[PDB]
Amino acid sequence: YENLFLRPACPGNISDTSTYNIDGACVAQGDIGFGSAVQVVGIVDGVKVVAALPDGGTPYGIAFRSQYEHLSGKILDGEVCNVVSHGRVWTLTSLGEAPSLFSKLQFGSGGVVTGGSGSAGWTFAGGFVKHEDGYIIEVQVKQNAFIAPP
Amino acid sequence: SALRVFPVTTELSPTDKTFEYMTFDKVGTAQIIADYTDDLPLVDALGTSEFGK
Amino acid sequence: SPKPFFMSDASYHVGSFYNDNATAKRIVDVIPEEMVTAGFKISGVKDEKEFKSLWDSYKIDPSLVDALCWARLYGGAAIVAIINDNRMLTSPVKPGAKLEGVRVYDRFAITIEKRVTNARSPRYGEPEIYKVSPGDNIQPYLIHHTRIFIADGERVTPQMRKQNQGWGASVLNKSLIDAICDYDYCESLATQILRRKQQAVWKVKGLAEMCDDDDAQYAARLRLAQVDDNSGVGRAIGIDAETEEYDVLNSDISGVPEFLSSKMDRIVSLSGIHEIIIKNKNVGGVSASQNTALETFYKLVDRKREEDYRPLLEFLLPFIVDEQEWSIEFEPLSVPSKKEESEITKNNVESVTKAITEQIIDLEEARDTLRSIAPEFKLKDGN
Amino acid sequence: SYHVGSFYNDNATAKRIVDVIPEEMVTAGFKISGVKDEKEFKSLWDSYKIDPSLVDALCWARLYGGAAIVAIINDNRMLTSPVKPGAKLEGVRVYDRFAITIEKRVTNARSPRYGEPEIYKVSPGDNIQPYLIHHTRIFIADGERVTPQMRKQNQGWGASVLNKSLIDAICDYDYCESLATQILRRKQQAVWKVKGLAEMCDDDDAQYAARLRLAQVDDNSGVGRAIGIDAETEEYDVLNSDISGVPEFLSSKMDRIVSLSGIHEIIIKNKNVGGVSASQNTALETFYKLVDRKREEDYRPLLEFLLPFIVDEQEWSIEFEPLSVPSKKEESEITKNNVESVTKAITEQIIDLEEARDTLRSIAPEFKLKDGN
Amino acid sequence: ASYHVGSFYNDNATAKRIVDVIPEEMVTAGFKISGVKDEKEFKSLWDSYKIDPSLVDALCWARLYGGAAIVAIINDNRMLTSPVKPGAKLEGVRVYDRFAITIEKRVTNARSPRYGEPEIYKVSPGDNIQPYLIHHTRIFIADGERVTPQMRKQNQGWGASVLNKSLIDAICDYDYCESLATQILRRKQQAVWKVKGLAEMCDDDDAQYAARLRLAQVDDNSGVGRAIGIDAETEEYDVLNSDISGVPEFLSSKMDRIVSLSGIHEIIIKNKNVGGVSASQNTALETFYKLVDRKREEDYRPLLEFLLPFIVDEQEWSIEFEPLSVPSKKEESEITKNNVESVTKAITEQIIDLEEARDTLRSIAPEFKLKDGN
Amino acid sequence: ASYHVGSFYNDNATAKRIVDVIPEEMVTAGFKISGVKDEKEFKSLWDSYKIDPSLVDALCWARLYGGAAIVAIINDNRMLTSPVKPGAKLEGVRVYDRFAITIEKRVTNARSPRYGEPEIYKVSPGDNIQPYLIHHTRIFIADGERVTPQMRKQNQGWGASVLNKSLIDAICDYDYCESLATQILRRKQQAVWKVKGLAEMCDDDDAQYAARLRLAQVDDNSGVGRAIGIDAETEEYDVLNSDISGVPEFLSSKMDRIVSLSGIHEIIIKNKNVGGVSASQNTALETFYKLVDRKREEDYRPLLEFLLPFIVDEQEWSIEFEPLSVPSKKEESEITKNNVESVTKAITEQIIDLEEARDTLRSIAPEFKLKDGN
Repeated sequence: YENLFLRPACPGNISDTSTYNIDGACVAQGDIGFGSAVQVVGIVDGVKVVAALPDGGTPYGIAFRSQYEHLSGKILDGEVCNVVSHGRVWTLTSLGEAPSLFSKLQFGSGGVVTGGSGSAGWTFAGGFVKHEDGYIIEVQVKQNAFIAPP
Repeated sequence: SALRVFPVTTELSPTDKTFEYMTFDKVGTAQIIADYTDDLPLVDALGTSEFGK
Repeated sequence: SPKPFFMSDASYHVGSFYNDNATAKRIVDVIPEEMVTAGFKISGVKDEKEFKSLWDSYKIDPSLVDALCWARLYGGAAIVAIINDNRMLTSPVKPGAKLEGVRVYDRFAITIEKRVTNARSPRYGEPEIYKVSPGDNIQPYLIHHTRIFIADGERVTPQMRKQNQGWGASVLNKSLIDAICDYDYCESLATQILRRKQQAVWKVKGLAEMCDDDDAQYAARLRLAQVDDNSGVGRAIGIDAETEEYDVLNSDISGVPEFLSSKMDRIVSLSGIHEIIIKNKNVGGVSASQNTALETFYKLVDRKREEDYRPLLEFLLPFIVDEQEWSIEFEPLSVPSKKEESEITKNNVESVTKAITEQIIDLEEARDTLRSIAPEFKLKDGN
Repeated sequence: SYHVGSFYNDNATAKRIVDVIPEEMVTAGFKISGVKDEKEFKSLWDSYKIDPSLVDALCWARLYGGAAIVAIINDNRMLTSPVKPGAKLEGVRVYDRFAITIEKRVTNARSPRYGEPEIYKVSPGDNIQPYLIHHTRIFIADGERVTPQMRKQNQGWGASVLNKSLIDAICDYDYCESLATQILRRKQQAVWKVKGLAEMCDDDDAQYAARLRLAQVDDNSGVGRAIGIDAETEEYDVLNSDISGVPEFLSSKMDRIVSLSGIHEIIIKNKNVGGVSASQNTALETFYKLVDRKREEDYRPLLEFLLPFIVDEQEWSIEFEPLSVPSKKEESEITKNNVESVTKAITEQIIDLEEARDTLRSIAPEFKLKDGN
Repeated sequence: ASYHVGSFYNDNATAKRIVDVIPEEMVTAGFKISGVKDEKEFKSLWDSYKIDPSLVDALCWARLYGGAAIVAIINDNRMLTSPVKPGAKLEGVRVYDRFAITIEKRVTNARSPRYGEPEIYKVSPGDNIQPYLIHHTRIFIADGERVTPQMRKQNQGWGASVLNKSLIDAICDYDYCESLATQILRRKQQAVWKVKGLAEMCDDDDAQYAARLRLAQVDDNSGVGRAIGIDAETEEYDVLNSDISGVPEFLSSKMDRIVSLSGIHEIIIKNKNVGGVSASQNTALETFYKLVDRKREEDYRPLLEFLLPFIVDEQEWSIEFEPLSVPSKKEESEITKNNVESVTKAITEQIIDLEEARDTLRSIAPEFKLKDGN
Repeated sequence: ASYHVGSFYNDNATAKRIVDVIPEEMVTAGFKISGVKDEKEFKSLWDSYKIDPSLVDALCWARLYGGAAIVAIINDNRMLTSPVKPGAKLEGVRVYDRFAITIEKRVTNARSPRYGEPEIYKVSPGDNIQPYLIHHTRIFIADGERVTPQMRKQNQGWGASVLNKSLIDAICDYDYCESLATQILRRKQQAVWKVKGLAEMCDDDDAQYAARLRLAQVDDNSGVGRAIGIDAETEEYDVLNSDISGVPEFLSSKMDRIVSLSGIHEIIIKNKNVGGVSASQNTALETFYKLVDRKREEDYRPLLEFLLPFIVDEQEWSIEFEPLSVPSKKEESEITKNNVESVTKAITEQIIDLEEARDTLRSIAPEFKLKDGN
């Protein structure tokens, strides 16, 4: 009774076949890069409008890699977008060394992981590899973890 | 009434995601000549395209 | 793995393998098409001209072809026949001989609804009612046992037969899949080996002093490419003995065609259909052995035909023939020809009446005998 | 090594080895002598349509070493009781070795049937209670002979055709294939030497950039391309090895497989020899003689077990078709020869037409003939 | 990159052959019909209509694009949208590719087994004319090859090209291999000239231009019967060489992969006779013939049962495909002798009369014509 | 790097053979006409018009340029733009290339099946004669090979040259390989002569001239039977050598590529007997005959239906293509013996009478001259 692994290890894709959720009814304002956190700025007709994470926002999900929706290499303004709201996913990071297992991550500007000492939110899942003179980490996203401030 | 007021085409396959169409243009002129002529005015053409989703 | 929802996940791995690779295409479509196109003959009927007329009027052979093909591929297929009858399609069928339409479905569209375990009838233990779910925005429906017939592939042990819901397995087994996959890897390796036959090395003292992605380095590499393009047999390249050297090294190639031939031999040996029908290359070293290879192929395809083609015959023909007792015989699967048919017909016409003129073997049945063996001699029926 | 079923289902060579024999054995056919006519016999046979069950019955007997068939007759008695004389049948079913056992053993002195079981207990499963059958309804199909000290140890049952020698001889073949593929992959090697390269920190941007640049430059190398290096600090070397004898080695391994299995190349490797025109006919005829040999021992018991349950004719014999592929032109000469032989000289001797017709139509011709005088 | 079938077809000769060699021979093979009163007028109408090039093109596009449409116009006093009443009239036939036909109307009613089958076809040829509508009875469609039903539905009931990815890239690799072979032969031998101090040359000056001038000049005059002089102290002249072997076998193996994947064999695609045997290529060509017959039985007939009922007033007729074998003037001579001997060797002994004997002798198409009569 | 095909055609020889071998043999093969009252006057009239050179080069330029035209002039009392009235008259035929023909007038009538097919042809022969206009029925157009329609309508509904890019560069590479092989042979051996202080000697002066003349003189007199002297202390004389192998095999592989792309086999394109087998080039030839007849049926017959009804007054007739097989006296005599014994070995007992037996015997082409009569 076990969960299979998923081999390609590129940023912006899913790392396991555990319970995951993909919110595919969204549109982008500005440009978004695969493997970055996004935030919900508004809702029109059951569609969520997302943008790259600013300072002071609450992350909602992580952009997901697809080879039909995004032929350019990144997500462009006015495009339908895939966002992962629950599951394990490879994220871009600016950190230098792996944090403690099952710690709480903190997101800098642009939707990159820079902290490992948060109070509550998403947690580190134990994966830490290297990409392009930069690193990739593995994050575990949960649905109601970050709550929008009143 | 949209599909009954405006015409409907089917010149796209379901796997298509972009389309384009082209338009053309031309230039030229003419003059009055004699029997022994060596210079005559010329003509050309152009082109342009647009896109969709 | 994440997949698009409109592409529902049901054996599309093997489906894409089939519709993409060509060797799989051949190995799965070689047998059923030739099997059906071989033809057959029927005995006990008053005449066969009207039989052929009604047969090619119904013209169902493409449906039979892809039915057999999908049964061989998925390990199971369903053929559904509708009859001209004034009853609901759920009820059984009264005696009669009518056809109006027949259609095909793959393995994934059929399920079992009602099961029988009644003691007296030996029919217990096989399903009674089949629940078909075509999809395509039409409600799934139910069929009696007699109306439709289920075509299966190759035999498996009861242990997995019972867990596969009484359905066989795909003809592409794991060993076949891996052996097929290995050939492309070997070909790519061969191409790389051919490319890497010869290498040239250029050594320049102090060359590493240069900054990367810089004007001097760009100039140097452009010069290297330029001088590399213009060298050859009739051209020479000058260097400086003190500082730079230009060496060249090379490796040989041998045995690669034999290696790939051996891999193809493994493929054909595990497949079971032989070289002059899979690789499509005549042996060339002998004049009269390829024909014997052909008759071996015909023997094996006949052995396979005896197990699968007949059930369609006994399932469909009783719905189209009005007389009571008949025979289904198969044409001896061999390509005939001018010469051999001309002299064989000469032999038959002399054998049929060279010595019968002495006994009770008389004309009204001698003619029937002579035109029973299908001749080129057309004859009008009569005395 | 492991469960034979998994091997049978996974490896295709096992499929071939266990299946090619019984299918051809049963599809060969037969004729019967002593019966009034045969068209109604064929009608009954193909109305009963039992040959798929016969096929996998013999196949499972060959594989597992034992199989059982249950035949149910139109008799107005409860099933454990024996069967009165008669010629009826309505169904037959095939069970593997695992679902059969013995219940009562008879060693009575007067009966020569002493020492073999009377009633069989069958437990097919499928949420139906196991039941008991009298031996008259049961025929037990065995595999191949074994020593009696093992026969009685296996409850009077045979053994698998996949012995351990066959199993591991088949097994090492794919290992040899993988070794051959590795030999092919390791033909040529490139080596790059860079003094000082040891001083890089592990898993840092410098090392990743260096290895990426190495991969990029190795991508564009070739016969028409040249690569420059530094004289003092780095060197580029190439190593190569020869490959030879691997095809012959693999062919020898396949030859061992053939010899130990017992079925030859034209049917197992499915490769014509090519160097001869008319020796494959002899190869095949050896194949048919061996398959006829194995047929005579095991297929016939099914014949005398089943046929008397359908035929009311008192005394008859079963003759086996001469297992050779027939052909139009050759059978044309055969028919001409037979029709001349039957009456070139019987004109003067008392053999009359009333029996000459039977003689000519007994040897199955393509010349039909209505019954008469 | 190189995946556009349209450009690839007319830019690669191998693709041309591999795609169109089959249907043209298929159609030129020939056939005949039984149950017809006579054949002379039949062939007269056939070669008056002269639609076989269009048939060839239709089959070619069916094999290439996976789908093609054929349209026939009839002598009927109704609108072209209306169905066709029974009759035997023909006026002309035209062919369109996969890109000009679509669907309009559906039938899904219970009683007809035609439920779920296309009813009305929307033809849009283009060519600055209004696209129009055609009943199901008028147009027939030729498909490509079978695919999985899931792809069949995704491709709106149209097949796939015979040029699959394996065929395309196997074809592509051959050109790379031959280019590498040419480079290999070019780089067989290399001459090196080493001169201490040569690095002191200024780039792009008269000195360097003169140096390379002299180098090229002295290179152009060397050979077997000529010698070159050098200075021992300062310069030297070396030559390095590498061998070649096995590339004929390599390219032959690539071609063998091509033929094995294609399914058309060597004496038809590579066009070499094997040469080492006298009479095995006849068996090879008859293998080609049996496979071409196998595929013909699949796709050529539907055109025949679609078109023939529209030209013949005769009620019931049958088709046979002429057995594809090259006839040798001589061998047809002896087979005619054998047949004319068999037809009346012993028929003079029973009720088989000339009334049927003449029909027998003129049925198997002889070189002996016979005026109709008794 | 694209070159006009005409220059390559009239320059290179292999291109000449590839473009020319098929049409001329195809036309010289011949034909027979059925339904004719007599054939002697047919052949007399045919070689009276003697149009086969024009036919040959018409087919040749159709094959090369992808388009050719023939103008057929008729005895009629009307202008050339008018259609042609029924009749059988001919007076001359001429041939024009691809470049001199265009389309003038458009027909789109839905009533006729002629919509989308040009009605008036605009000919501009040039050579100081005014271009003129011709009706459809007076002109025939010969096209090349099949192309995709998206290129067909782009090329004004016209074919393409049979010399495609793959054929062109495959041909071009062969000459480069031959030149490279010649260079490989030339560079087999090299003699090096090194002398201390040789660099001190200055450029282009008397001393250098004398030294190089001496070197040439001593090189001209070297060999097996002659030796040379050297000073051990200062100068050294060495020889470097290289081996040659596999070049003929590589060239044979390139010829394989040429024949594979061309589609016509080796004993016709290289014209070299295999030599190792006596009775396989005969089936090689019959494969060639099959392919050439397959191509002939597509395009040569349209000339027959275009011109034949314009010369024959008979209502009905048919075209039969002669069996394209080389006829050897001996076997011809044997076949004639077989035919004559078959035609009357068993007609003595039925209604097959002399008035039709004579027709049968003189229909199958005999050497047996026989006057017409009963």
